[PDB]
Amino acid sequence: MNGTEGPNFYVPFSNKTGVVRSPFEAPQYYLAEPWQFSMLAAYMFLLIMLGFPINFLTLYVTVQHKKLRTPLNYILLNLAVADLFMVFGGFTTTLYTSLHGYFVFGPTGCNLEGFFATLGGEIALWSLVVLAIERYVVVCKPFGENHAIMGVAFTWVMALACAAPPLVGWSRYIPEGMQCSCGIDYYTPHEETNNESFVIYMFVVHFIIPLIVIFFCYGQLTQKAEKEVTRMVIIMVIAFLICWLPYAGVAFYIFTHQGSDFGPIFMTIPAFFAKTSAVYNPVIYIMMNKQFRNCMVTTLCCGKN
Amino acid sequence: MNGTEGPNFYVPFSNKTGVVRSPFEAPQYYLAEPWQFSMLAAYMFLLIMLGFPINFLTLYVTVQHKKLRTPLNYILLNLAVADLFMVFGGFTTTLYTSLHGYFVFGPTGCNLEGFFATLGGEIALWSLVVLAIERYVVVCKPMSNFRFGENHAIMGVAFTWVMALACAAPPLVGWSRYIPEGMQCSCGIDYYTPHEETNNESFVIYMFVVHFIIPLIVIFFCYGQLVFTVKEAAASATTQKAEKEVTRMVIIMVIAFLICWLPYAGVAFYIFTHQGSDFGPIFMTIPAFFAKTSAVYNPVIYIMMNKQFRNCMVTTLCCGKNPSTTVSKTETSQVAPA
Ligand SMILES: *[C@@H]1O[C@H](CO)[C@@H](O[C@@H]2O[C@H](CO)[C@@H](O[C@@H]3O[C@H](CO)[C@@H](O)[C@H](O)[C@@H]3O)[C@H](O)[C@H]2NC(C)=O)[C@H](O)[C@H]1NC(C)=O
Ligand SMILES: *[C@@H]1O[C@H](CO)[C@@H](O[C@@H]2O[C@H](CO)[C@@H](O)[C@H](O)[C@H]2NC(C)=O)[C@H](O)[C@H]1NC(C)=O
Ligand SMILES: *[C@@H]1O[C@H](CO)[C@@H](O[C@@H]2O[C@H](CO)[C@@H](O)[C@H](O)[C@H]2NC(C)=O)[C@H](O)[C@H]1NC(C)=O
Ligand SMILES: *[C@@H]1O[C@H](CO)[C@@H](O[C@@H]2O[C@H](CO)[C@@H](O)[C@H](O)[C@H]2NC(C)=O)[C@H](O)[C@H]1NC(C)=O
Ligand SMILES: *C/C=C(C)/C=C\C=C(C)\C=C\C1=C(C)CCCC1(C)C
Ligand SMILES: *C/C=C(C)/C=C\C=C(C)\C=C\C1=C(C)CCCC1(C)C
Ligand SMILES: [Hg+2]
Ligand SMILES: [Hg+2]
Ligand SMILES: [Hg+2]
Ligand SMILES: [Hg+2]
Ligand SMILES: [Hg+2]
Ligand SMILES: [Hg+2]
Ligand SMILES: [Zn+2]
Ligand SMILES: [Zn+2]
Ligand SMILES: [Zn+2]
Ligand SMILES: [Zn+2]
Repeated sequence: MNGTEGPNFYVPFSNKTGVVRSPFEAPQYYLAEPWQFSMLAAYMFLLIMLGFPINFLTLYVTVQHKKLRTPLNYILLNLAVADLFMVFGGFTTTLYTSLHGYFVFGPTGCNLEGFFATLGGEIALWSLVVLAIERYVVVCKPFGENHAIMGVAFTWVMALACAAPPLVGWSRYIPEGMQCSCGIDYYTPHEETNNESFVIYMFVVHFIIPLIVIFFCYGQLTQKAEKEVTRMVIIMVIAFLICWLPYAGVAFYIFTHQGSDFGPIFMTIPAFFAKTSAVYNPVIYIMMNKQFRNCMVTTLCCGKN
Repeated sequence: MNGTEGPNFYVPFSNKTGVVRSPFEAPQYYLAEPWQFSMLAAYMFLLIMLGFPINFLTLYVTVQHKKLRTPLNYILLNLAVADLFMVFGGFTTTLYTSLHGYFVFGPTGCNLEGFFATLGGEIALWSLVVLAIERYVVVCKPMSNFRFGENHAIMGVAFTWVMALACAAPPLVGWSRYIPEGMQCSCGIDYYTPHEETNNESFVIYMFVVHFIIPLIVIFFCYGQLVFTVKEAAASATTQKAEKEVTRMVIIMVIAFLICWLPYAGVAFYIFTHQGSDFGPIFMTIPAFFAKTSAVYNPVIYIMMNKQFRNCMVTTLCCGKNPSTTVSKTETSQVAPA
């Protein structure tokens, strides 16, 4: 076998050498060297020490600033809060997992690792949706503390309809690559949870569609200021595709070819790269939005414009 | 002329267009697009956001935990401060400079930016020598009965500061000088102009000899000695392999150092030789700026390879509890000598 399956895992390595051990009981240092694991744990340490200040600052500013209540400001606060969950709920476990070369925290840790990452990306994928329409309405012209809170609520509803099932009984979060990150069970059919039907679902209801919607809405496209809130949204959407296509693409190749001879590094890259999703959004924000950039500076200098 | 030489600078651009302008009076947008200056400003902003906490937590942890006092634990508190000094002393001035397209605060803004980047780079280099030594005295069977105390640790720290100031202070006093580099938002040692009357051709030879080759010779010869025992393998104050974990670490900090300062040192030596030659702004911006990650990686390695210190910041961050010999002044921090 080009792989080693367990009742709850799947290590991309042949146990013909009788060296493959569970990602839950012993380090996976027989997959890659101990330097690449501490390298991952360093990356995770950085993502943590940036994802926190940057998302929380963002959170503290829109909350602190009285005149910061645009749907954009709402969606961007959302991401800042989802990015914080990613960081504490998820990044916490993935940091300590790498520091041990396996899931020391057990499955509760694998679930923590995957739920917040999927919730993370899905809230982004869904908030990018709540934004695309707003731009078909304030630019293609067919809001506020009213409707933005429904889009913001809706993003959690939808994201949760994706990150929540593998926790209860539809699909399962399972260690990927160097067995340090967890994601949807693309690897096995597992008749018991038919993650074969969940992947066909997640890929359509939480990937394909949400995207085509962000597309035709875009294809079907103060009065001069909306061009920069647009160019931002456009950019936000593009940066998301860069985090998730490398992943989602790799994730699908595997779902269809369940059994191939791929290695651990194969999915470790698109998967660990994708975690910048927790930090990248609030950077585009300062960059192309004179309103926030200035208001953030005011939160820092305590008044000196 | 391939470059406009001023009494204070050297813009790597040609003024046969009159488009060049003093990096102390106007933005250097003519040297390259505005968005590139925006990326430097973003980049510096992200470094200041990381270098601060990472370095400050590293700092706050060592002080609070009363038994975290080995030469290593010491020499690494030194780096958190030097890095914080970079973050505030230099980095604050490098981000304002990028945001505005030139050195608005002028020559002192160039001095603070260049001084604290050199000071921090050298606080680093020399600390690697006090540590490369520390390693020897412990691993390759040295002395006869000796063991390091806190006292020895402070002398190495005091030494690194004198050796870093010995390199960074002169350009503020008249020996060589801090001049803007690349896109003109970073400041370093003058390798560009002869300026025979501040002794430029002189200092650069001194700095590269005394503040680069030598410490590297020593650090490399010590590492050559620590092959008698600790070859290359190492697979926290617990047993025999507690030192092998420190040595393997101290041996990584040297590799990181290289990757960080070689590019800069390399492209900087090129210039000193090929002065007046045709190079662009971008040329030096990259090594220079990448090198600025120097204010951030040391504690990253520390809290990654030191099982004792890590659990210690995890103890600090978790208010005292935590769900390896206990040294954090949190968890039976009582003495255990003899
Ligand atoms: C991969 O194939 C090897 C065959 O070489 C399997 O080896 C077996 O590994 C399990 C744990 O993965 C061992 O069980 C445990 O043994 C220890 C003592 O060594 C005991 O304390 C535990 O309670 C448990 O019984 C088993 O001894 C070992 N047997 C062999 C062949 O050495 C291995 O299970 C396979 N890995 C997987 C799970 O895919
Ligand atoms: C082990 O991995 C190899 C390589 O991915 C698999 O071989 C391929 O199998 C597909 C059919 O699913 C063929 O179309 C390819 O031509 C094969 N490639 C080769 C081997 O040249 C193989 O099926 C895998 N073994 C298992 C466990 O199914
Ligand atoms: C490049 O050549 C131009 C050609 O004049 C210089 O421009 C003059 O600079 C002085 C001093 O800053 C100004 O007072 C003049 O107004 C400029 N001349 C004009 C109006 O064209 C420029 O200084 C040279 N580049 C540098 C700064 O070295
Ligand atoms: C202007 O720049 C040119 C090119 O960068 C300098 O000319 C160099 O002269 C050497 C002499 O050995 C030639 O071999 C090179 O081809 C030239 N450039 C290089 C190093 O590639 C010239 O000296 C500069 N002019 C001044 C004096 O500033
Ligand atoms: C680092 C941990 C990771 C990447 C775990 C899980 C990720 C997912 C379940 C992602 C799902 C998707 C998202 C977030 C956006 C594009 C579509 C998708 C299904 C690949
Ligand atoms: C971002 C600003 C910078 C990097 C300014 C100045 C840097 C130096 C003077 C560096 C000197 C050196 C160090 C720190 C270590 C290797 C040798 C060296 C001379 C290149
Ligand atoms: Hg749109
Ligand atoms: Hg990205
Ligand atoms: Hg404001
Ligand atoms: Hg050494
Ligand atoms: Hg570096
Ligand atoms: Hg500790
Ligand atoms: Zn099962
Ligand atoms: Zn299938
Ligand atoms: Zn010369
Ligand atoms: Zn640990």
